[PDB]
Amino acid sequence: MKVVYDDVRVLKDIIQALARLVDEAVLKFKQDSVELVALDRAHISLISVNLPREMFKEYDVNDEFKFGFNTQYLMKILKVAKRKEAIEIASESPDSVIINIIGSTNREFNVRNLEVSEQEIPEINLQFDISATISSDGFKSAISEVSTVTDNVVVEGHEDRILIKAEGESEVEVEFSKDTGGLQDLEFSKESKNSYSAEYLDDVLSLTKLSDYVKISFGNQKPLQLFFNMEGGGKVTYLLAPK
Amino acid sequence: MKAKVIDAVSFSYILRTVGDFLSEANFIVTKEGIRVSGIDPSRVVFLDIFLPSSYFEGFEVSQEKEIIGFKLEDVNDILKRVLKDDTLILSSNESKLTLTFDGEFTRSFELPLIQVESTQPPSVNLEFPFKAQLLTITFADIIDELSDLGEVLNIHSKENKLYFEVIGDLSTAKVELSTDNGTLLEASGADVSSSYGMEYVANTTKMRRASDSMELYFGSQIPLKLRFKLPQEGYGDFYIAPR
Amino acid sequence: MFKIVYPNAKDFFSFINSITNVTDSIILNFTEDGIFSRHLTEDKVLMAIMRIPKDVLSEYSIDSPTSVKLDVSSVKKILSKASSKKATIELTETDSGLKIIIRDEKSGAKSTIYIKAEKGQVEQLTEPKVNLAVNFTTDESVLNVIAADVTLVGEEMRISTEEDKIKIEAGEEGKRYVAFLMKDKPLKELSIDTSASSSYSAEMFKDAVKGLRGFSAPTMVSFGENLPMKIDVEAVSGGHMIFWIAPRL
Repeated sequence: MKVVYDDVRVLKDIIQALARLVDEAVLKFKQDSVELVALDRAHISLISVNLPREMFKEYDVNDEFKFGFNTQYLMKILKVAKRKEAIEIASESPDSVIINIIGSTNREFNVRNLEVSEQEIPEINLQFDISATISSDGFKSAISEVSTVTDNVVVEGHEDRILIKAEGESEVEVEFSKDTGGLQDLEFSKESKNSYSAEYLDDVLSLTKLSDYVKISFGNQKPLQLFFNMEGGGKVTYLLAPK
Repeated sequence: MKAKVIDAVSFSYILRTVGDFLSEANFIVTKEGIRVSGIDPSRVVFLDIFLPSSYFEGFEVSQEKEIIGFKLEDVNDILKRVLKDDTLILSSNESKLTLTFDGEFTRSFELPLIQVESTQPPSVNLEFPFKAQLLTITFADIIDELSDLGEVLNIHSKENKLYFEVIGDLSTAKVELSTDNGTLLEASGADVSSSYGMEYVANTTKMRRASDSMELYFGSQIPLKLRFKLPQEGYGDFYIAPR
Repeated sequence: MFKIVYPNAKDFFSFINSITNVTDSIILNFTEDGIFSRHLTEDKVLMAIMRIPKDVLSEYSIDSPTSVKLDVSSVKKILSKASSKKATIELTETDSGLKIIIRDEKSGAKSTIYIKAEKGQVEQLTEPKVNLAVNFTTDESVLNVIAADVTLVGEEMRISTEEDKIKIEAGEEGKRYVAFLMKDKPLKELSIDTSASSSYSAEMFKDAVKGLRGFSAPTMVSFGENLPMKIDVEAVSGGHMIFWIAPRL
């Protein structure tokens, strides 16, 4: 089996979020997709990745292959690239993954495959009281701003606007409205207001580099969901449990 | 003595390198230029820098041989104050060495001379089974990329191809350098293999800023010689011992 | 009713950062002529003053000249995370204190910051009434070079006049530093009415020059024989950031 993706940076950006959520993970290379699903250390947040075969320059996968890895380690090897450079992942046996990072120099890594105990995460289908689409940069700025004074990020949902706010001894409110042009799309079905861990939201901020907009969905007594819709068809979904 | 180095910045990196290995040194000033040589405390690295008369402009001696002692930290401390496009006029007397920068405005720093042990110099004259000529950029790039992945650098050759490797129980990093590869300017010799302290080879990276071309020597159970070709037949030779 | 709108949020905080260098507590003054704030170090040697004339503000309203004391630590923290270019800044009076609101154009993100504040009566703005013979104008970058290599060699900077040249020396008999500045190498303007020499704290010069970051415009330095040094820059978007540095012995 062998894949080639033309820009390792993209993969860096996902793995960085992953590495902050979890010690070890497994990229499942499948026939028509490369999939990854990981509950965090503490089992509050779920990250799900889907990378369609259409995205890859080369894609030879016949059978499911599980690439188990030390997230932090995979991080190192992905960081080697600073310009846009291709990543090559191949395997001949179940025991070994060979990663090639191509630039002016070709960096080969013969990695010993990890068998990571993977649990059956029960499947979602949750209705959201609100889901709204704003800019990723905006969402980064928003969370960055608020986290500076609180580790409980309040997310508020209304018929015309979404607020990202802090409510402690400091009061900060970052508004994306329709009229402001900040709120690009609004799927409303009920007023919502809930709090979410700021440090979990910080782990995940690398994901904002994946797309121009982030679809964000939540509701009263429901989890926050970040949906990142990548060019080529990739999908990264982040599901955070509340306070 | 009085000497003017126009590329004051690039010069500065030569000394910044030396400081990693020595804490004190002498400029030995003769009619043919300035020489700086020493061995690191652990007696693994032996460095020999030669800056010919021609390397500087307006090179002027006062006597047959002049020995100027200095703490590297201090010289580097003042040298850290270089601005991008400015030149260095460095000149000496009996009491103090003075460094003068000349660009947007004239700036000079005075530094008292100190007595440095000189009288017992290590001699290195060895023949090497393998020799390669290489762009220093390509060299330093890979070493910087590798230095994070291990404490030992493993190097070897086969059929005039040059391999930098990092072996671990959990993964191995590998870089093939070759003529056809395009990475090597030249390469010849036997198929020999060796290993060297990664920390020591890494400090060497800076010379990137002082030299464009470079020579690499090694062999089974002998030193790695790194020759950094400098302007006007100058050289910064680094001998690092095997393991 | 009180309202302040300044055309550039980053520039506004370059002011705020400079006066809140050592304490996060700040007293802003809103008067007939505009906004001004002031800070002195506890040893009295470095004074930092911000001044924004009203004609530079987009929107300005006050019922009566007033002061506001606020802790700006938080606000400072969160705005550094406001990845923003050209954003405008508003401070409107709140029942409890202030209401800083920033708007980002590219994202649409209206971040409004609520901070508590105790209102008061105006401090009086005053300016050391003193005549400074030597004037040179240059660059925050030039000053930063000087501060950094002055602090490397010693604790005190000695600035003096020679022939059409400013001389800066620092250090003791062992390791001396000496710099000569002149017209177009690198000074933008230079005037010397009467020869003069003085000495200042390097640490204090370090800090005044640190407050010049975010001010790209020409910087004016003035001083005299055993007199204070004046450093003053006009923000691009308007308003003067000024420093006064007490002399020694």
